[PDB]
Amino acid sequence: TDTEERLVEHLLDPSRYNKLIRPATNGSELVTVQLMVSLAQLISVHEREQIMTTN
Amino acid sequence: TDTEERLVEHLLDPSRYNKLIRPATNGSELVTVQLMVSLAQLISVHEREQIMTTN
Amino acid sequence: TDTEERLVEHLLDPSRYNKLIRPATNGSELVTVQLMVSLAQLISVHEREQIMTTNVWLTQEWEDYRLTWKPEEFDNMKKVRLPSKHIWLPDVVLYNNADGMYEVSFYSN
Amino acid sequence: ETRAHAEERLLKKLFSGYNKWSRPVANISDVVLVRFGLSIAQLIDVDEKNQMMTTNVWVKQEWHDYKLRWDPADYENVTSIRIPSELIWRPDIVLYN
Ligand SMILES: *[C@@H]1O[C@H](CO)[C@@H](O)[C@H](O)[C@H]1NC(C)=O
Ligand SMILES: *[C@@H]1O[C@H](CO)[C@@H](O)[C@H](O)[C@H]1NC(C)=O
Ligand SMILES: [Ca+2]
Repeated sequence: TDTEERLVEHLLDPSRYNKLIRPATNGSELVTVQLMVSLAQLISVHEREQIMTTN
Repeated sequence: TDTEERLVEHLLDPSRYNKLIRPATNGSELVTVQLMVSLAQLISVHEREQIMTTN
Repeated sequence: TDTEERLVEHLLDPSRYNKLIRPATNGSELVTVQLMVSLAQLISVHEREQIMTTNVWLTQEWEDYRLTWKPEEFDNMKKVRLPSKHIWLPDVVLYNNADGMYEVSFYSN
Repeated sequence: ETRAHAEERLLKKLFSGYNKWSRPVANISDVVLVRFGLSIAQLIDVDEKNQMMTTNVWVKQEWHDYKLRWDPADYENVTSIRIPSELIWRPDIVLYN
C-alpha cells in the first residue's frame, strides 16, 4: 500500500535510524529484553558425541 | 593498460548496458547458446547411494 | 599515521586503479610472476582415495607499475601493506587439486 | 540529548576520514602493542589417529588506535561503544600449525 510503504521508508530511513546503536534513553538506562523458548521438537540426542539437537 | 581499462569501462557502462536484459533484437529472436562439456576427472562413483562426482 | 593513510587512499583510489586489469604496459607485454613453494607440514597421505594434504606457503612476486610512489613525497616510506583483495592478483591455483579447492586459504596482506 | 543521538553523532565523527587499511600509529616508528590471550571454552576432540586437536577458544585481543578517541564530555558522557569489527583496523593473528 502507498501508506504502508511510506511508513516503512520513514521508519528505516538511514538518515535518522542507525541499526548499530542501542535504543537507550534517559542517559545510562538499559534496554530490557524478554526471552521465551518454545520447543518444537527434540530432534536427537547423540550420546556418543554428547550433542543435543532441537528445533 | 590505459586502453584496456578504457575499453572495459566503455563496454560495461551501466548507463547503456544492463545484464538483466536478454541480448535479443528483431522482436522475438532467441539467443543461441553453444554447450560443450569437457571432463577433467571422474572423481568417484558411489554405488551405495547412486551418485557420480565429476570435475 | 596521516601520511600512510593518504598513501593507501592514493594507491587504491578506484578512479585511477582498476584491480581487474593486468598491469602490462607498452601494449601486449607479459607480466612475470616468480613462484616458490615452502612446505610447513605433510599433514596426511590417504592411500585409499589417493589424496595428499599439505600446509604450504605459496610465495608470489610480480611487478605492478600502478602501485609506485616517490618516498620523498610520503615521509620517506619505502613499503606499505595493502590488502590483497583490492589489488590485481595473478590467478595462480593448485590445478591438480582434489575436492575442487583451487585457491589459497587466508588472503593475507 | 538522548544517548542514542549522541552515539550517532560520535559514530559520524569517528569514521569521517578513517582508513581501516592503515596501521593505527601516530608516528611511523611506533609499534602497535597487541595484548594477546586465550580462553578455552571446551576441548572438543583429540584425534590420536589423525594427530589433530580441536578446541573452542576465545581469542582475546586488545590494542590502541589513535584515531578512535573522543572526549566523553562532548557526547553526553558516552564512555565506550560497540561497533562492527570489520569497520576498523585489526591485527592479522593467524594459527601457524
Ligand atoms: C617520529 O619519531 C621520530 C623518532 O623519535 C622523530 O624523529 C620524528 O620527529 C617523529 N615524528 C613525528 C611526526 O612525531
Ligand atoms: C559518566 O558516566 C559514568 C558511568 O559510565 C559515571 O561513573 C560518571 O560519574 C559519569 N560522569 C558524569 C560527569 O556524568
Ligand atoms: Ca579421539
